[PDB]
Amino acid sequence: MEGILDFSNDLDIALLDQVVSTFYQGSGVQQKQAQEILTKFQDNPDAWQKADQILQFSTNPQSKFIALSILDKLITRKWKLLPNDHRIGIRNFVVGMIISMCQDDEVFKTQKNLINKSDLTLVQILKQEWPQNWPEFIPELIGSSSSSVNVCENNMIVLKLLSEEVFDFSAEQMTQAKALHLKNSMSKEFEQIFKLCFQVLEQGSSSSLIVATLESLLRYLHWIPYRYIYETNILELLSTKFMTSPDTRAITLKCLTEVSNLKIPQDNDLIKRQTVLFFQNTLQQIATSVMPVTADLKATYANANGNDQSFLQDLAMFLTTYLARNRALLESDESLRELLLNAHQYLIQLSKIEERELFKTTLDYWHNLVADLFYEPLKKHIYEEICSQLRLVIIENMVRPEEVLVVENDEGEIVREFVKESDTIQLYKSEREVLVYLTHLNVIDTEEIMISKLARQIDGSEWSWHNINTLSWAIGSISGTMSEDTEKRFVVTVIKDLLGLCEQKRGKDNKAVVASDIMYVVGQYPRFLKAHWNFLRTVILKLFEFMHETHEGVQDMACDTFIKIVQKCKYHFVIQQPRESEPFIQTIIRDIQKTTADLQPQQVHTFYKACGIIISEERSVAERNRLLSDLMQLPNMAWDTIVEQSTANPTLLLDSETVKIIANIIKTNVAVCTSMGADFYPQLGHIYYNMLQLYRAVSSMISAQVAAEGLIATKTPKVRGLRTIKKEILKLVETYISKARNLDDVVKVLVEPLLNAVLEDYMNNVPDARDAEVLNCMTTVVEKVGHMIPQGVILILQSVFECTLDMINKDFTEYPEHRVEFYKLLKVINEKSFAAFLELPPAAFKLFVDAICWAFKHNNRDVEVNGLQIALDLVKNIERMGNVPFANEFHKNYFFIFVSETFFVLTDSDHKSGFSKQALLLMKLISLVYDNKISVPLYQEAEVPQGTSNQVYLSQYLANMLSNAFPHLTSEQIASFLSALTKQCKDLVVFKGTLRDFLVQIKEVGGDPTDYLFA
Amino acid sequence: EDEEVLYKVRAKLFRFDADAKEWKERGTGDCKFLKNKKTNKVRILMRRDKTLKICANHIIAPEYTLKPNVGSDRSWVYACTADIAEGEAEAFTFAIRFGSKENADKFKEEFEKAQEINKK
Amino acid sequence: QVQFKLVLVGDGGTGKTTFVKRHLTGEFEKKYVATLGVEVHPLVFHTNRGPIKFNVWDTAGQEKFGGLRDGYYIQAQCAIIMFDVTSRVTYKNVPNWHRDLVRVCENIPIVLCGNKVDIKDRKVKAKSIVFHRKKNLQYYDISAKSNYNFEKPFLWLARKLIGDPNLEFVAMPAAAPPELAAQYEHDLEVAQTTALPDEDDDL
Ligand SMILES: Nc1nc2c(ncn2[C@@H]2O[C@H](COP(=O)(O)OP(=O)(O)OP(=O)(O)O)[C@@H](O)[C@H]2O)c(=O)[nH]1
Ligand SMILES: */C(S)=N/CC/C=C/[S@@](=O)c1cc(C(F)(F)F)cc(C(F)(F)F)c1
Ligand SMILES: [Cl-]
Ligand SMILES: [Mg+2]
Repeated sequence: MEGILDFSNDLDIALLDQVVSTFYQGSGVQQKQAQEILTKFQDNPDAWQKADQILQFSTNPQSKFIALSILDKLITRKWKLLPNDHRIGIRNFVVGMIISMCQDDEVFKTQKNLINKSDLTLVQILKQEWPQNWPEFIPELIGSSSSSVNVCENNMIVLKLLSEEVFDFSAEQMTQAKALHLKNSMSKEFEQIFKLCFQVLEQGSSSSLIVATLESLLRYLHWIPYRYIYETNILELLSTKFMTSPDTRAITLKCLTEVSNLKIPQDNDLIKRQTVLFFQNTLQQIATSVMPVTADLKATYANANGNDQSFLQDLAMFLTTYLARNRALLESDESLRELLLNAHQYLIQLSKIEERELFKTTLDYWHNLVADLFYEPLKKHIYEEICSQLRLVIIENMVRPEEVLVVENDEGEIVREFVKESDTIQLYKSEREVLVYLTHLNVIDTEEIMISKLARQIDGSEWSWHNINTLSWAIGSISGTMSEDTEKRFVVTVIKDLLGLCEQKRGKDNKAVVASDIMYVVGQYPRFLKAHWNFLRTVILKLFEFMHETHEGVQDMACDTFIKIVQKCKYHFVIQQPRESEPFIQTIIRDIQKTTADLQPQQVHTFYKACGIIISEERSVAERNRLLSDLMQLPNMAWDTIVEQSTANPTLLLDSETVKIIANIIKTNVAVCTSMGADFYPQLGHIYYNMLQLYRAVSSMISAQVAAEGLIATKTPKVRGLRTIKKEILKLVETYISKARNLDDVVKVLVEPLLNAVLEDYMNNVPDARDAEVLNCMTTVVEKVGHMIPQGVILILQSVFECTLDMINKDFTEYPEHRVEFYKLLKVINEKSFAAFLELPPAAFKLFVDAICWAFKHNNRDVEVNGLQIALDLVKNIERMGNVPFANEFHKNYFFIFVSETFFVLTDSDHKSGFSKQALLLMKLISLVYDNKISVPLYQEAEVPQGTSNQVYLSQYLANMLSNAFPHLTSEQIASFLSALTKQCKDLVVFKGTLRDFLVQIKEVGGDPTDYLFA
Repeated sequence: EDEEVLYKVRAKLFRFDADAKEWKERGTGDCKFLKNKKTNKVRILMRRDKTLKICANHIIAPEYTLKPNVGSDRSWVYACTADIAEGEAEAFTFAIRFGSKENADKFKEEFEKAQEINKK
Repeated sequence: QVQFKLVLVGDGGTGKTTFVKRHLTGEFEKKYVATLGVEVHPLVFHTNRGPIKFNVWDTAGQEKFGGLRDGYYIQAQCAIIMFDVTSRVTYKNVPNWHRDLVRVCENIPIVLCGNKVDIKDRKVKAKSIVFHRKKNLQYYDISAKSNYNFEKPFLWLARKLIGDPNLEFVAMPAAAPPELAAQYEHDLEVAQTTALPDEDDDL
């Protein structure tokens, strides 16, 4: 099998044809070795010399396909490099073998893959040679089309692929100058291409030639002038004749869709009429040749015969595309009314299909419509009946909202969701928007539908979990659209009815469904709840009952419902209501232990967070602080008992139950702090010093355990628990500082005990014991108070900078959090307190510049962006220093390091996603020398002549760099590129373009240096 | 329908790759203890969720011992000499993680009940 | 059991190999070892209509490791195009992969998959993903890590290839199971003292 690699001997074709057969038609270990042999055969630079041998003599179509792949690579990369007799010779056996295969009816039928590849491989030659070295291609292609039907059909495939390669996929793969050259060449000779295309459409009716001709037509519609479509009969042919045969229908519907999407010269009544007419015809053919408007398109798509699903997909795409753009043409004229409503009745029927991605396509249209009907005068009455059906369609297909935490499992029981359904969140939002708009357009109709559905749920004649769920989610979704008085009675009826179902329906399962729907509804209607206190009180007490429920979904949803209600209704908890001896927040806090007794720790923390939201509504500082104190009674008593014990020891923390008690105390403090923000200061102050003492104590035990048991200790439960305590203490401080209003007390009271506790600890621990959350905590400290503590920023750098950089500079994989949080911290320092980097000794500042270019080289999106942003901001920072010693020594040491490293990531293919920021950075660097913002010389005193400008040396450096980095470029290619690149350094869109031209030319040999004179 | 379900619990199963020196997930789903009414012999049967492919199918042998993993308080590690999930009877070092310590402890308890039933 | 050639294409690091391995063995590979050319892997599902086998041609997304490129798509009866929802450039290149795919495979069922939805910082939003509509591709948000919709691309392809949209995955009945030593307790030791990955996961 490996004898085909050796080209010192002649290539054995019969051997090649078996290693290919082994690869495609074989399996196992024989297949794997055969693929390696084929990839090495392909990747050999002299393999193209064997391609004509293969195309003539080979018996296997896949061998021939791979022969053309080798040519494809030769033509796109090393074409220019070849002798002209090889280029003209390669053209001959490709053109000669395409026509060979089209004369043989059996080869034309059975080997379509090989023919399509030969056609694509020809188009690659045309890109290189046409029309400058092949002016007669298009007139000779038209001349050949008259002789044979196979040749005519295949020419439509060549013209299709040529249109793709020039107009659809040229932006990335060609220079701007060559894409424009090819577009103009086709644009110049399209007159006679269309003449052929159109006469073929009139003379075939339905066949493979007609399909191929319509396939190429689809591509032409992406770019050709509007006159070709509208000043020819072709719209009649598409909208009538080609709709009737199913062979042409799919591709015609796609053509018409592309046509439909165009914007019309609205001054012209003739094009308007022609735009009405092709729609009128298309709809007529669908009604007569496919299915009527009444047809059950849901059952059809679900049965999935032939191309029925693709067809209905394409119809939806055609109807929505046309009607979004052109429905106003059908809306005034009374004779066009039936056409408008039929087209919308097809969408109503398409919208009933069970297929989410199709439903989204239709829903996007309905949104476009109902949005327009909301704002456009005199439109909604036209679609009253369409809208009335759409309310019913949407109510019946509401997806489970995020808040509803119960589902039916595959067994058939009502169970807590295992995970969040991330993909249905956008779908729900989309449904709510449309359903909200429809409710606004006729509030009476929507109420009647929902109430009559809800009546049939009660009597049992339409009861199920799907029906009651979708109803309730829709009822919830439309909160906001009714009046206060209408909502009042509407909500009362819905609740009172859902409570009726509660009573009648028995079992663990039924009760959980109805409760989850009651919860969803109640939480969606805060305005009702605010105006009706007795009810609000009852709700909240019922939610507290559900916190003791043995069903976990119900329990977990009651907590989320509670928090959700209080975010909106908090004010009604802080005041003293009529008929109440006190604010309800007092009552809640009082029974907090009893209420949250059956909850898991994270749910208890939500409950405390909710109490926090309420408490922050109290504006009297004396009373807010008192409420804060009462709320934190349980965790403070737990905390005070822990410090008395930790004073005696501190080895009692080893007990993992103590670790858990501690962690949950901090987590509760974090949770109340997230809702209270700046108002949390009094509770933080109560525990702060004992907490940072516990941080040290906990940090001792971590280090002690690492020494005692090894690095494996960091994976154990007890250490991970101890590490949690540290992470949560840092989270609490990060959270407080991030929301604090009084920044003076942050700097004076909090910052200096914090830094002492965490920095030296971070620095002196082994890599695997260092919490990345230290870095994150410091990012926030510098962000909010960095300007206020410049000496404290220096202390942060000294502790975390070099030891963290050493963790992350071996490879790109290890310590991923530290990596990410490290560059965030450096970013905010460079913005807010740049002075800290000036105090770094020279060798450490070198490590800082090395750290930034290391960030560039990351594939990791988070690191890469921050890397490029620091580089940008560092240059601005050094620029604004002006002409001083540190700026001069910066530019002499690090300017060309940034230029060359920015150039490496542009040009190496593996950092494509940072192209915009790389281009901007490089522009800013080049700008400096063309504005003379670098005052000193960038060169050694005797490297170039005396007093040579930095502009001259910069071009000379880059010429040399690129010449060595890309030795296949010519001196002229480089010289041209840089000339262009430099004088476009105040024009980013063109600068970027000139870079992309460079990126194209480096993938090939012999690129045209005039290409860079494009703007 | 041949087997009584003695104990069912949601779990994640791992197998130890000795050569790579790391754990690899084998499946996530319901780990059932199935009591054969003909032979009175309990096995672990575990299927992956959605695909329903068998990730564990072996007897709860008397010889086996559940040992802790150094990194987890809600897992057990044990040596299994004959699992027939992926066809032919292979030997494995499984670990199995659960949603909580409580579940892991009840698993251990029930695994040993099963061992006493298989011992008779 | 008839067998269908599936080609799997998409940008580098989008999670194609991770996805396939997950279905083959159940594992989650955390390392990114770039595929060289292609790895063919047989992969069987059991349905109510019998076993369906895919020959999964797991192609290389990086250009330099591309190999035969479009030559891998010949005689493929279905395909999955993959991208990463945490990077735009992988969604931006979906049309290029599709374009190369449909030139060879003119009429086959194709799935578009948005991998890595389990990551919090999502870059390619749900509303952005619309390329599949005109090209008649099925779309699923997936995560090889969390197993979110991991079965869907195969369930859908199986329905189209067999030609029955009520086809479901089913559980095959399991046979009753049966009723070196110096390295097995060495494995059992190093296994107990090697920590199980992702101990913060819910399972
Ligand atoms: N968070 C997350 N990471 C994933 C997921 N799927 C894969 N990955 C990770 O992303 C990387 C993807 O690696 P591969 O699956 O080898 O990528 P590929 O698509 O095969 O890339 P090529 O081999 O170059 O074509 C691995 O490091 C995986 O751990 C996912 O669903 N979620
Ligand atoms: C029937 S569904 N029984 C089990 C659950 C009971 C629900 S009713 O008691 C209920 C639930 C709620 C909710 F969800 F907490 F908001 C409120 C109310 C009430 F009517 F507001 F009290 C009743
Ligand atoms: Cl030159
Ligand atoms: Mg791969």
